[PDB]
Amino acid sequence: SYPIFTVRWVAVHTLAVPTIFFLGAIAAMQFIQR
Amino acid sequence: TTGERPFSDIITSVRYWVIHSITIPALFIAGWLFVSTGLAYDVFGTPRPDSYYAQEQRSIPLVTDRFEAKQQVETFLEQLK
Amino acid sequence: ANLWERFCNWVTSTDNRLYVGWFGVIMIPTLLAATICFVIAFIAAPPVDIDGIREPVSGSLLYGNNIITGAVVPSSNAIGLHFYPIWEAASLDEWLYNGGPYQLIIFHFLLGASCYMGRQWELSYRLGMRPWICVAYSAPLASAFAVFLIYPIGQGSFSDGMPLGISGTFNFMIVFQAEHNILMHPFHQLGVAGVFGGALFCAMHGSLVTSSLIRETTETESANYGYKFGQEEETYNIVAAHGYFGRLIFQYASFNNSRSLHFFLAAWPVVGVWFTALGISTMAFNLNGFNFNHSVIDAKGNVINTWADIINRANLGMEVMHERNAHNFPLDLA
Amino acid sequence: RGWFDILDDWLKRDRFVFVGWSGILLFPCAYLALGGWLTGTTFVTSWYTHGLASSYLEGCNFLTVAVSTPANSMGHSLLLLWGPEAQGDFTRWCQLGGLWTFIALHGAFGLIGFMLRQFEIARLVGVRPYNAIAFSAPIAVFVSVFLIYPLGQSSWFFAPSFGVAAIFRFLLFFQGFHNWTLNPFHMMGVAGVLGGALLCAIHGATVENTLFQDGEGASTFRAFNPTQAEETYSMVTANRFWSQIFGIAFSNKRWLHFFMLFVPVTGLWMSAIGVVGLALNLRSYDFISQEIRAAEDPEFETFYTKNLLLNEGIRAWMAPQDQPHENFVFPEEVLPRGNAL
Amino acid sequence: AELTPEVLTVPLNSEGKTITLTEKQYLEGKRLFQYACASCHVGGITKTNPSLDLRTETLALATPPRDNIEGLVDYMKNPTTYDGEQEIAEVHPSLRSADIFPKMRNLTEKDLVAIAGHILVEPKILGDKWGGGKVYY
Amino acid sequence: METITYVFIFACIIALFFFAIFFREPPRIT
Amino acid sequence: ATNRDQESSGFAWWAGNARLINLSGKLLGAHVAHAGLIVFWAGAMTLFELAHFIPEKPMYEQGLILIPHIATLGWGVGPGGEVVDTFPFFVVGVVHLISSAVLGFGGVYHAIRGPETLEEYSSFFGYDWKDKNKMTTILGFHLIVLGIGALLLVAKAMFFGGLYDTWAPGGGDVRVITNPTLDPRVIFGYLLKSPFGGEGWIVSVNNLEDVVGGHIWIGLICIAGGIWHILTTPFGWARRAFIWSGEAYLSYSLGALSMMGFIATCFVWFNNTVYPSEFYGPTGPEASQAQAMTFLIRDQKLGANVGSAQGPTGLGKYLMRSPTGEIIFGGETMRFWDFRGPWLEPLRGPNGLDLNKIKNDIQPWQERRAAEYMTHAPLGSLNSVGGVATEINSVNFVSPRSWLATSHFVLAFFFLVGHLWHAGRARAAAAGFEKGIDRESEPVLSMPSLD
Ligand code: CLA
Ligand code: CLA
Ligand code: CLA
Ligand code: CLA
Ligand SMILES: CC1=C(/C=C/C(C)=C/C=C/C(C)=C/C=C/C=C(C)/C=C/C=C(C)/C=C/C2=C(C)CCCC2(C)C)C(C)(C)CCC1
Ligand SMILES: CC1=C(/C=C/C(C)=C/C=C/C(C)=C/C=C/C=C(C)/C=C/C=C(C)/C=C/C2=C(C)CCCC2(C)C)C(C)(C)CCC1
Ligand SMILES: CC1=C(/C=C/C(C)=C/C=C/C(C)=C/C=C/C=C(C)/C=C/C=C(C)/C=C/C2=C(C)CCCC2(C)C)C(C)(C)CCC1
Ligand code: OEX
Ligand SMILES: [Cl-]
Ligand SMILES: [Cl-]
Ligand SMILES: [Fe+2]
Repeated sequence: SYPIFTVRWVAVHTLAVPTIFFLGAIAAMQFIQR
Repeated sequence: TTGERPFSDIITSVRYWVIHSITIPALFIAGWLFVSTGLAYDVFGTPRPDSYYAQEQRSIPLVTDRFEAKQQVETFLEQLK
Repeated sequence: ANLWERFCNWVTSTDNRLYVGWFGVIMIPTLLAATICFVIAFIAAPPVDIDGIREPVSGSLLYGNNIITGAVVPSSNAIGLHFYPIWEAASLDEWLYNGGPYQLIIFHFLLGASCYMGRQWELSYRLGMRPWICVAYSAPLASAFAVFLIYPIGQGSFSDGMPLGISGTFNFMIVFQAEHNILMHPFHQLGVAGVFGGALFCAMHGSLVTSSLIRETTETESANYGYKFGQEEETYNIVAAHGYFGRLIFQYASFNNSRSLHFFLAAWPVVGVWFTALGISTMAFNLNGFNFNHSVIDAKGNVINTWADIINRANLGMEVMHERNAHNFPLDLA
Repeated sequence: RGWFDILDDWLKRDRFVFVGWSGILLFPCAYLALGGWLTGTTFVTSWYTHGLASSYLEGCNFLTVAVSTPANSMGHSLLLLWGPEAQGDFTRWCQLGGLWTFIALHGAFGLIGFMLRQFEIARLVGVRPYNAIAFSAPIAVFVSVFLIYPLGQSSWFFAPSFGVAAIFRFLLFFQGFHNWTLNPFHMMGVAGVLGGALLCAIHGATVENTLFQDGEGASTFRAFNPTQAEETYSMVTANRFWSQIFGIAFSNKRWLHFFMLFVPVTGLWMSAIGVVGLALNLRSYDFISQEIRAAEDPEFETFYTKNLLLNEGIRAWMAPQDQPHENFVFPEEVLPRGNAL
Repeated sequence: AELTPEVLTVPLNSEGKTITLTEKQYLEGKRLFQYACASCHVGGITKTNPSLDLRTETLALATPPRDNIEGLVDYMKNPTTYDGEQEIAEVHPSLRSADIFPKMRNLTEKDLVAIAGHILVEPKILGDKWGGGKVYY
Repeated sequence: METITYVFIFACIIALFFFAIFFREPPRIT
Repeated sequence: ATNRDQESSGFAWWAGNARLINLSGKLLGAHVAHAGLIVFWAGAMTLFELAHFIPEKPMYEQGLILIPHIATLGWGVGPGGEVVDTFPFFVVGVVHLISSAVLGFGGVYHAIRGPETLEEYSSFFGYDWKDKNKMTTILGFHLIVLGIGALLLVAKAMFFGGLYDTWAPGGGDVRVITNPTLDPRVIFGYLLKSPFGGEGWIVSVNNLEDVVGGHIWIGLICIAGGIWHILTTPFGWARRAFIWSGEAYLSYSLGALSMMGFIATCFVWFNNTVYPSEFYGPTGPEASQAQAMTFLIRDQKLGANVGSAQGPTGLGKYLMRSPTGEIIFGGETMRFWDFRGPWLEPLRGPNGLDLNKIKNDIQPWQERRAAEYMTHAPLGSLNSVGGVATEINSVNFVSPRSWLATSHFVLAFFFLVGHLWHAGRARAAAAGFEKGIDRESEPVLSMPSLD
């Protein structure tokens, strides 16, 4: 019926995977103290 | 209208959330660990709050050479150690 | 009919080359008075003591200015917000020295521009069309109110209103940045996105319609002659334009409804300019842009400068030099 | 036929995200330019190039983060990762500002690929390439500001840094040092941008208030069909309205939309020309006639002479921290100050 | 650099003895300084009298010398002019005049030592930026 | 000399407004 | 039910509240539910401010906007504006908050369970927008309610403790008003004053006698007007000059609220009588005038002759003349010479600031007040960093006057846009072309060409 892995699948995850990874890193930065 | 599976049918399916309720939090945790373990500092060379100045200095370790630039940065960091 | 009804028919007549209307009854005399005074002042007005410190600033062409440096100078700081018409001065010479023409021009202009907006509704009613064009014009109108009336009110003097000149405008922008940090204010940033985005969409909509024009002319003649004034058929293929732009990005990011597309073209720059007009109006009451000066410090307590601290060094340079002779006390509170 | 026509078929297939031959250049360069900026503004400092913090890791917010230019001692070096300055060291490459050239160079080629994408899709669809022609204005602006201008100066250091507050510093730098507001090429750019936004608002508002009643509901958006032949708004009523309100009005719909292209594109091209001048410090800083008169007559004052006093205050108070490689040491007694302040 | 005990070591009195503060006392004195003093003494200057700042060199030349914990705590109780000739409790916040300066009512003896310590530690960290004015911003 | 030049250019623009409005090409519906 | 769909009503989901123009029952529930939201915020915000309130510091250092309104009515404060009892602040918050549940219950009922139309239930509460008699009667009822509300302020000032008077001798105190100003030459004189500098229109009211006297007049006028509109119908000239529809009536009130919003902005920015500076902080002019007096006292104590001190421009460094001759403060604060304040008026004589009182009568409490107001000038950043835009982080302060002025100017502006939007549409809908131009009857096509 529908394919799972397409060019659209790749273009979506090339942006989504680092975005969530970056959001986790910046979230941890809010608890850094000098 | 093209050929791919519509987004509305994907994000509302059970199989999608069986996978992404694990991958999305895992990527979130991996980014957290990248900071909490201090790896982000060493990978990019970003100073820690205690690594901007020496204890009794108020001068900026500014790079002043082009081809000796790598050696000046390493000289600056050794002064803090 | 009697004389009054015949006059009412002429005022609201749709056959006049330029529509008058009841809003036009106020607009025409006030705009002529502001225009005539502005032309005379820009050419021949003597210097006026804007900052109330007996330091007259030359603004007119006959007194050594060019097009770029000429201005009608705002009224004296010693006047403040006081009403200063001609008949309140002992003579026209006193009136000219203290910046009288500035008040006459801005007051007649702001009123004539307000009736210009109402005139836009009135003709839309006489012609049987929808009436919201005047709503789009309220965005530039609100901006003129901010720099000519609202900001003087909050600061307490028309001497801090925007001058009527090219270089004088630049003086207004620089002092505003030092005393309010308007660049770091979200409303000006929304105004930049309104004017940048508006120019983008203007060229975008213009290029897409031009790209999808239906061939009606020869290579030895302008394509504009392919459209006749008043023709019923549309002159371009929106489906072809949608097919191109839909593939430039992705399908669902392109408009296929022309009414939805043209409403978006109106909403984006209008709303963005409303915000930047409200920015000047709220900064008139000293609710200024973000202040991140010395926000980043190290473990010992040394300040770690950011780009915001560099902006503050530039702001300090504007602050200590503006109106170099007008301050006697350490804080410039207005 | 050979593998070329086979690859050409696959690259031009109708998919959710069109690829094409231009995608081979566009997609990697646009992704690396975007990913370079997000990586730098999150983790990378500017401490050794500018003496500044500029990442979320250091405590900066969205307004203050930036990918800063390399140090002035680097000149116009390409700052290749394998180049003689970084010598393959990724960490040192970040600390010396290598991400700025990485973003600027990959970004420059990404813009080329996107403009080629506009050409490639227009040809396959069968429309005129006026959208690609219009995109020349953002390219000329990018090239003049981020490439031509620093190449004329001492180094990449004085190019604009990729950041919100850093661009603001760039704006103020051009006022105090270049008197950029006095430049008629910027003034023509201002008229093109502000004029473009005016045309955008007034055209969309005119169409939305001259619509034909093609439906029964109060929501007029539904009363349109993208395949209909008739116009959806009245050009005649719109022409009559503006002829009586403003005196003149459009009468040719094709000229109107080309004019909407012409105004913003020409405005940006004019300001790009002015920036090329400023690359060589070829400014329109002064009016000689004003300066001769003001020098001999201590009572001659205009808004022009008032603005130069402001530019002089900007330069003296900003330069030591903004140009730290110069070791500017300005004693307190030499700083230009007005009374009290 | 860090906030070492050497930085947190300030003179106790005008005789010679010193005292080493804790970083908790430093952060407490900073919060209390912003609560009851920064409205006039932000950055170590004085908005209503810029001729007198909070620099250690200025406090050392006051009469009595205010460059120590004991001098500052006594000033916060019975403030005087720069020459010690007139008491100015009616125009400067103090415990003696906490009836007309209600923010001084909540300050205990421990709080005064914390505020005094912050004033002496801060110039050791910021240098000429403490009490220097807008030139060093 | 400069003043006369500035005012002369401005006056020509005002005269052009007069002709562009009252002596325009009349829009005709074919 | 009714409508709740595009095809059934004609409006889209983003204009769905317009589907209630002809559904009087559900429309009543909307207004009553929204009324509950207003009383809820008033009660909740007061309790929030009370929980975060510290009596030892001034109100304007704590971001309070509602408690200063209660203190101005004379509750919880004593001489000098110092808080002496926080319980009245708690009572106001609880009563407003509890009352929101009653309005919320009625709003949800009338909009969900109640009848969608009231015209079939009761002929008294039912209404049609075209009924010029019923509309004026409903207007008259609410005019009476507004009239009694203004008399509640009078009864409080005259019979239930009084109001806080910043002009009272001794630095301010709560005072009962026994002689309200009833002279129409004084009350209506404010309406005829110029809105420009030195006059200020109604914003210049500087005594409680004029405030409470004006609310007596307004109270009677509203009650008289309410009785008028109940017993009468609009005349011929009024019914030919107005559009009579639901959206038109909304547009009229949008213009009114916008007008009142701009007036309130200036009121909180300039007036220090009904907005006492002890609670809201000093005004813009007040703080600028306080700086001049601060350094006047400073330099005179050092021996300077402030009367004869020539400044750099030639004007006096401390004292100069206004355009009409009054001795005023020097420097840029020359613009603010119309400022009047309880800490400054003891220094004024017939010709303005009296030099003999300046050299002999300045009191420590005046030097104290001027230093406090100078260092609390209504200037601050969006993230609440007090001081000029070039100040460093340290002081967490933004004056309540700046918050109240900026917020209500934004709201007033958008309501003016709301007036324009809804008034233009009301004209078009009443005439029959709000949905577009009829292709078979385009008016311009039947008009002669302009040239
Ligand atoms: C469309 C693809 C594309 C393009 C145009 C660029 C372009 C660029 N990149 Mg990028 N890059 C890309 C994809 C791309 N990149 C990808 C996918 C990655 C991830 C791995 C990177 C990772 C990357 C890094 C890490 C760096 C760059 C850098 C650069 C710049 C220097 C390039 C250079 O010196 O190469 C020289 C040119 C070539 C090597 C091409 C030669 C090909 C010829 C035609 C083959 C035939 C001749 C040849 C001699 C024969 C082959 C055999 C022989 C070698 C033995 C330039 C702007 C540098 C930079 O920005 O510095 C600031 C840098 O440090 N890139
Ligand atoms: C002040 C805000 C406000 C209020 C009071 C209303 C009120 C109303 N709108 Mg509107 N609306 C609003 C904002 C508001 N709207 C906004 C912002 C939008 C844009 C998104 C809309 C879009 C919209 C559309 C498109 C439509 C309405 C309709 C309605 C009616 C509801 C009909 C119904 O049965 O709902 C049923 C709703 C529910 C069953 C959901 C539950 C709602 C309840 C009331 C929540 C109560 C929560 C509360 C905590 C309970 C406390 C109880 C306690 C006091 C005891 C009602 C008169 C409809 C209408 O015209 O009806 C004829 C309609 O078609 N509205
Ligand atoms: C101004 C808003 C408003 C309006 C116009 C209406 C109008 C209506 N409601 Mg509604 N209602 C409201 C608010 C409102 N209500 C609120 C806030 C609630 C929540 C308690 C309700 C709860 C409610 C219910 C549960 C019902 C109605 C019903 C009705 C209808 C019959 C009313 C009747 O016969 O009068 C009756 C009038 C009275 C009994 C008068 C007594 C009420 C007063 C205010 C109390 C006494 C106060 C005292 C005099 C004040 C002393 C001074 C004090 C200020 C210190 C009518 C259409 C009924 C209906 O439509 O049936 C289908 C129905 O069943 N309403
Ligand atoms: C806010 C409450 C309110 C509202 C909405 C209305 C609404 C109405 N009243 Mg009513 N009225 C009210 C309160 C109210 N009234 C009160 C309290 C009283 C008692 C004093 C009256 C006494 C009253 C009488 C005696 C009459 C009305 C009439 C009317 C109708 C037409 C009014 C009109 O033309 O306005 C527009 C106003 C005008 C055209 C006249 C003003 C024209 C000048 C030139 C404009 C000046 C504007 C000014 C510059 C801006 C403000 C500045 C000012 C503060 C100095 C209308 C239904 C009339 C009617 O039809 O009878 C039922 C009528 O004859 N009213
Ligand atoms: C440089 C480099 C590179 C590359 C890298 C990359 C490619 C990266 C990427 C990266 C990425 C890719 C990242 C991402 C991130 C993201 C983020 C961080 C996001 C965020 C977001 C947010 C925050 C949002 C928000 C919002 C908005 C904006 C609006 C609406 C609302 C909201 C809230 C949602 C390599 C390897 C070649 C090597 C060499 C160097
Ligand atoms: C219709 C509708 C709507 C609307 C709704 C509304 C608007 C509602 C309202 C509601 C309301 C308006 C409610 C209210 C409530 C209230 C309450 C529920 C209260 C309670 C209270 C209490 C319980 C308290 C307690 C206390 C006390 C007494 C003391 C102190 C402590 C405390 C606080 C705990 C919507 C839009 C959603 C949707 C659509 C439809
Ligand atoms: C409380 C108080 C007071 C009093 C006040 C009063 C007594 C007021 C009054 C008020 C009033 C007594 C007001 C009035 C107003 C009016 C108006 C605002 C009007 C309007 C009008 C209109 C809007 C019109 C329009 C039109 C035209 C013109 C034409 C035709 C059409 C129409 C009708 C639309 C005082 C200050 C002593 C003190 C404080 C407190
Ligand atoms: O006037 Mn014109 O500019 Ca507003 O701050 Mn103050 O005053 Mn004056 O100095 Mn900055
Ligand atoms: Cl200036
Ligand atoms: Cl001053
Ligand atoms: Fe169009």
